[PDB]
Amino acid sequence: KEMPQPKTFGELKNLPLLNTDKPVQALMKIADELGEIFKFEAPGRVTRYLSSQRLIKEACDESRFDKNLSQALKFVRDFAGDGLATSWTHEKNWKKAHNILLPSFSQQAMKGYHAMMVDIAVQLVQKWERLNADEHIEVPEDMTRLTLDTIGLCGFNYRFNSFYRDQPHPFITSMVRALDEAMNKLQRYDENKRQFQEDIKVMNDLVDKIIADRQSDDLLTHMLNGKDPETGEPLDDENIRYQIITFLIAGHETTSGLLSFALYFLVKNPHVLQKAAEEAARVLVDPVPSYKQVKQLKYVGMVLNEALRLWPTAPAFSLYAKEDTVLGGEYPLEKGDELMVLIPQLHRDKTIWGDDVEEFRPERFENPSAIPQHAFKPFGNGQRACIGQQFALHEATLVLGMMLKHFDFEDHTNYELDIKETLTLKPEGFVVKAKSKKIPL
Amino acid sequence: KEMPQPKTFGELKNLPLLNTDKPVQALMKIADELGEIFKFEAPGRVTRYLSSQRLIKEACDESRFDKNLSQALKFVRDFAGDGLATSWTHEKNWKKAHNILLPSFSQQAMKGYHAMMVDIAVQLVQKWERLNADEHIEVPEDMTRLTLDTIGLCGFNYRFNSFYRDQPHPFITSMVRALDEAMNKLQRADENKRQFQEDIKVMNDLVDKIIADRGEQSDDLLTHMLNGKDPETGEPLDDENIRYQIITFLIAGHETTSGLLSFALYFLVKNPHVLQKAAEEAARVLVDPVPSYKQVKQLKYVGMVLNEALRLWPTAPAFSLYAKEDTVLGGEYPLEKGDELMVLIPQLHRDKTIWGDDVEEFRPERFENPSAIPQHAFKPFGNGQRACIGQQFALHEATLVLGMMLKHFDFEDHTNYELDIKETLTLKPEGFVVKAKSKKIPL
Ligand code: HEM
Ligand code: HEM
Repeated sequence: KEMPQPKTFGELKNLPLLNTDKPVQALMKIADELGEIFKFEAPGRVTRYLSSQRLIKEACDESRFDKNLSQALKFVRDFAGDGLATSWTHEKNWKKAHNILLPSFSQQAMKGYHAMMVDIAVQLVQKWERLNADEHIEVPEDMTRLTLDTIGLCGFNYRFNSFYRDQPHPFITSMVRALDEAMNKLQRYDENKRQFQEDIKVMNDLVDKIIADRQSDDLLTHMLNGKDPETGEPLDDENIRYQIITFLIAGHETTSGLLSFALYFLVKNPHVLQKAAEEAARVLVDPVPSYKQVKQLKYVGMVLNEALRLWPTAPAFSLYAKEDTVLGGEYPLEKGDELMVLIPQLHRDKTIWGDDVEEFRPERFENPSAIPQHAFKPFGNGQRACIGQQFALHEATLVLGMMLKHFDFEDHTNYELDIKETLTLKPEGFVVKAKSKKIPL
Repeated sequence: KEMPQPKTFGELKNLPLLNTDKPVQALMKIADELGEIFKFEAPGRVTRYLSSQRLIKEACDESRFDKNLSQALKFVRDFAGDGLATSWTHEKNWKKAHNILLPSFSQQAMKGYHAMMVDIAVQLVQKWERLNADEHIEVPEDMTRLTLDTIGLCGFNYRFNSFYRDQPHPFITSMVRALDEAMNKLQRADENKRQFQEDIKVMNDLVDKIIADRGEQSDDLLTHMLNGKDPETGEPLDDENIRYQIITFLIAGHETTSGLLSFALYFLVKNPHVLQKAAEEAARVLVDPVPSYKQVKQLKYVGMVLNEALRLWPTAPAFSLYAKEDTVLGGEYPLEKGDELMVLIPQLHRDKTIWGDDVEEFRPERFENPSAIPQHAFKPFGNGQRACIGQQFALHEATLVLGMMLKHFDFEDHTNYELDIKETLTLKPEGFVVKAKSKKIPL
């Protein structure tokens, strides 16, 4: 009944607890101390961080809870607008864009994106096989190059050409700076605000240009010509730009974190890497992986799911109670009461996964049916779950599969996991050396 | 390319090779001679026995191979029906029961079964401490008493009370004779069939009775079967499949597990250093009169002992696969769609390229770090979504029971028992007997 709350800071309540560069990990440590639920108060806001499958499975009841816009999401809404990720479920443009865009993210739609995913994946592999001796790989940097280019290419046939740059594409640099500003205001300026609007313009001008410029096999085509079966309406141009902005953000950084964490856990667990590398070798018998071969990379997918278990790169989502309801039979919630699902802690729930929750064990996902309901939520929940899950997973499986096929990897620095936090998670400074297996493409 | 084939018998092809009392061990010797793969032909059937991890890791690719119903399983299907073990993956009742029953077999659901496992384990321990001096233990017999009662109690809140009997429960004798007829039917070209139907009825009537008897809510498999709804179809199991699952879980829940404990204890008394190390772990971990669930999980070496026992003698010694599509096995054995494979698990577990030269030695330390074992090298519980749903059940039960056995008794191989592996559809060390000197630790 009496809900635990972490230390307060006078009138600031718990807000300064987020005044840290690693708020998710700070929240997880708080979850370690306080348990499955703790109240988090900030000036003018109360939320509850859920960390157990017991409570989160109720929070995932869409008849009782709907997606809430966290303060993080509300600030991403400043440039993602009513894009899919920053729109409320009851906003007409969410279900509209949902129905319009869901066929473009089906498992069957991955077949159309596969070639362009390979295009970028080949560029990644070519970059690494072209490295000189003793040179190392900046993993999250290269994973972001790949995921950004993959969503750019697969999403609206735009080549960010990140592998031709060291300084990222002006869109990416503005987007990150905006996202950073979006995060800074959570734990918080006319220079910041003008820069924010300028970064908004840099993002929007690119996007808005390409909409006017444009049949490719991409998300933009479906956005330009797709009609919502419900309303019969297509997305208007302002929402299409918001979706592109949404897909550029939501399409790259969580996926690059996944690949970065996956490779980190692989090089930290050589036996797991060996299983994954040997599967990659046995399955990817062609110079270019086919869609079906990527689907055949069962273990690589398990590696990715386990990476998503330990470090879900979109580490939280927010919910609000649609009506008065009792959470877990002991925590009464009033209509509109907010919940935060602390996904990394949920994925460390000892009652679901056993005691070895901190161990990287892909075999937890041999049989996905075995995972209890709502125990594994790296892609969110219900109709507001990640529309790009199959995209992210297909890309990450394809890329990780090719990486393991073509290179032996060395944790040459004995890298100490340092998880940099934006709105997503990434192992900062994670570097490896890759010894090419000299398998041509 | 050209697949080896063992000796043939004219029109019977290789079938008379299975007309033997130890067909698995016969197949292992054949695998010893012919290697990682051999074609096995019988009238109206061709299959291929795989024995190397190299080929079995491909056979375990669920995108290429799905569980096949071996002729044994096809005959067990006569009374296990479309229960989980004898149903095809594409049968609606498989995925239904799969999704419905997986929560009842989670490692977290083992916590709910633990007390009833202890209930039976304590009965086993008290039976042995109540033996008089110089009296011996019939090991597989008592392991079957325990595993049958544990699945009976944990599965459907039914007490077979096997420790109150010398002649096993009428269900078991009917079940064994059914399995006997099912196994004997492999070599079949009216009294046998009438007896077979009667044994089915003995099983069905009891099972159906408890289903009809069961509105008490127990913490068992039967509750999940009666109230569980498949999240996919939204459907519960109907009563005809629930009866098949109980029959399935009664068969699949005890004898393979009892064989494990029987083989485990066999290898322990045959390896006193392994026994002492496991016994010392039991003493260090089982500090309470009744083992807790967490203490069982801490019996790491006991768990390694069981895995090594499952390595040498996987008590469900084979499973069958069929090629979902045309595919090439090992880059040299082209398979047509529907082509059958048998995974000869004991031979797989003797793959020198995986385990080293000492594959016949009982060395639980092989399992110190399970991560080190390559994929599909150790398959005592089958493969993929068709793997043993009760693996964690069997292992928790066996670890708990073996842990308590090692805590409470010093064991003597007083006959210097010569391993004689009885073959039904499972493996057990027939006639394996020990003496237990009680350590006089109360419960
Ligand atoms: C490993 C990679 C990814 C992870 C971990 C991830 C995670 C998530 C999570 C947790 C949510 C729910 C957020 C919330 O409820 O507030 C979400 C939603 C979303 N994601 Fe992802 N995502 C990934 C990749 C992608 C990709 C590749 C795309 C696009 C191509 C994408 C687009 C979206 C969109 C549009 C939504 C909002 C869906 C809606 O509400 O209708 N994501 N994602
Ligand atoms: C050491 C003990 C055990 C061993 C070695 C073992 C082994 C196996 C193997 C190899 C399979 C796959 C057979 C095939 O693919 O044709 C299997 C399946 C199965 N086992 Fe076990 N098992 C054991 C204990 C148990 C227990 C304790 C239960 C129930 C509580 C159980 C219930 C089942 C079921 C229902 C299946 C079929 C699963 C499915 O196809 O969905 N087994 N077992």
